[PDB]
Amino acid sequence: VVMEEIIKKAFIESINNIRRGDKEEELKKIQEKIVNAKKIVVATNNQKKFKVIRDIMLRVCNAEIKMLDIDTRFADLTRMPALTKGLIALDIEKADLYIARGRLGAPGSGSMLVILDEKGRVLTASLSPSSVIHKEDIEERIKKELIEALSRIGISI
Amino acid sequence: VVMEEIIKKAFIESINNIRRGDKEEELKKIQEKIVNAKKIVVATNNQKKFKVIRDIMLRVCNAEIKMLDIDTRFADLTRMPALTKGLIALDIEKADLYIARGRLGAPGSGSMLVILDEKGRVLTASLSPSSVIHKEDIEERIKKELIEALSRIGISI
Amino acid sequence: VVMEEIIKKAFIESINNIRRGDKEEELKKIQEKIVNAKKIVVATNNQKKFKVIRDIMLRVCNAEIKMLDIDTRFADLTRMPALTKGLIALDIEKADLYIARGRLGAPGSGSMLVILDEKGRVLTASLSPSSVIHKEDIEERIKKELIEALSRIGISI
Amino acid sequence: VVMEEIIKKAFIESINNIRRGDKEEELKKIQEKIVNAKKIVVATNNQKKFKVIRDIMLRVCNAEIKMLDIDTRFADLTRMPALTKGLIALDIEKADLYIARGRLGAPGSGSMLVILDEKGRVLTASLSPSSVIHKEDIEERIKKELIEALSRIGISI
Repeated sequence: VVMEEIIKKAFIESINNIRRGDKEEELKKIQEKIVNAKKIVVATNNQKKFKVIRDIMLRVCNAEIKMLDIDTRFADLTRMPALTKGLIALDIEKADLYIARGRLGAPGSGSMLVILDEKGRVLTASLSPSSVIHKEDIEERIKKELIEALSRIGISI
Repeated sequence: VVMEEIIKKAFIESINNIRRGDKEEELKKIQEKIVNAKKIVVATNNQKKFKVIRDIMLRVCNAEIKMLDIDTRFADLTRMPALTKGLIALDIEKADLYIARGRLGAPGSGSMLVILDEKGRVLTASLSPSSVIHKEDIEERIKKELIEALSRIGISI
Repeated sequence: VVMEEIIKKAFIESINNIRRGDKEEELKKIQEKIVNAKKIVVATNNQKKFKVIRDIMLRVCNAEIKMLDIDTRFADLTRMPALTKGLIALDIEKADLYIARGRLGAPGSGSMLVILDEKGRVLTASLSPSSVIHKEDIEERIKKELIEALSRIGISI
Repeated sequence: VVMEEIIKKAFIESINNIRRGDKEEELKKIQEKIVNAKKIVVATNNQKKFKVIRDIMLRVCNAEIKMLDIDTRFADLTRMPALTKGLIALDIEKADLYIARGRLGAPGSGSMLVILDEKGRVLTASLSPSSVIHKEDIEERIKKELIEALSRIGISI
């Protein structure tokens, strides 16, 4: 059924104080939105990071997958750069799925990879430690982030 | 040495396109804010969950630690409930540090634990799968959330 | 062209410092979005307030106009309640246009009427003082808010 | 009497449905914060725009009034540029009051002047039509915006 209807029931449950965790139908919908996506925009300009994300997502959906034409480094001026990058992509690209990776919050907070639907809803996300504290090959780090973000909502790669 | 001056310089690196990841100085400030915290507000009404968070943070700070007087279940109507709870606590309680736990994003997106400073900046966070995807005792999960949120920015428990 | 391309151009102008205020085409896009809207959701339960908003918007578009099924008073816990109400409506109802009215910001900040498109972009808005500073019949107040929000982007009813 | 405590009472009124518009005490607090402000930061680099805002605030308060070291035009990549500018200033400058002016929402949506307190709360704001809709010397526009923003919360120039 439609996402708006699934969310409506959840909002009502919360209003009437019977909300007890996520529902099965909610997780299937998130899975369905990701899986049945036809267009994905990855909010990055770095071609390496894009390859990894693209190669991964090509295994779970049959979608046209695109990189961002403009420099999103300016999202690092906002409080949560990763969401900002995703919303930037939402504003300049028509798509079913937006995947953005950048800093979590304040300088020093490390990185977030986030996945948004066509309305900018946060479907899933994953975090990584600061590179100051724990340096790692960025190809393996993104690979692990994407894997967690997908597996935590029931999609296994 | 004040946070504002460090973030400024980080913002300048992004503006002039020389920003290449987080800095050591940035990490120390975040560590300082959390470690030297004297007043902490936990944006929850669940006394169990508060107990776990309080006990953990007392191992890293000598701080007066308080729970929220009001029901934050209404935050679950927003796009990112966990963050909303923190900003609610920020709005009605004076404190050095704010810790909030709730839904990540949309229904089904699992849970987020966040730590905010006195200006609502995002210092660090952690994520967990929905109990639908992975069941777990909520006391051990929350303990795991806080420890990761602390450890990913270099704070040992 | 599509909204996504118009915004892309504007963003490019700001990044590369050729942006000098809004463009004429950008203005037409917002107007077109309001006029050709086929489904409108008013984020309220107040049927009185709904009447005024519905009747006015029927003067500018031939659209299905709907009221919110749920209580949006809990948005008043957020930093900007009116926007929150729009985003709540956006989450649980499929529509071309979302119109929300509520508190601007902090308690005392007065009221905001905001209009959002299907992706939650802010197309236009208008404000009113707290009834503390200037009392007014709420039906004329809202009618006044809506007309200005429409007139400020060049739409006369 | 402290702002967090008045907001708590307001939040409680909204939660248990006793909230009936803004209260007198709330507006006095916003007035105090603005009038008794000791440090004000204007989120701009434009000395003309800074002059007007500074000139105006000097008639209502005796405050140190400062301009931003960095260019906040990149806030135009976010969904609500004026607010983003305010939060950029909040992140990199210690102050009692933050005044930001920029675009309201999407391209074409016109301009917003907003005033934030030291925790990033929206105290008051004003809007202007796009310069496409009504041309005006920007010095008179900003002056009219600020004056509208102050009088609507009860502060006269």
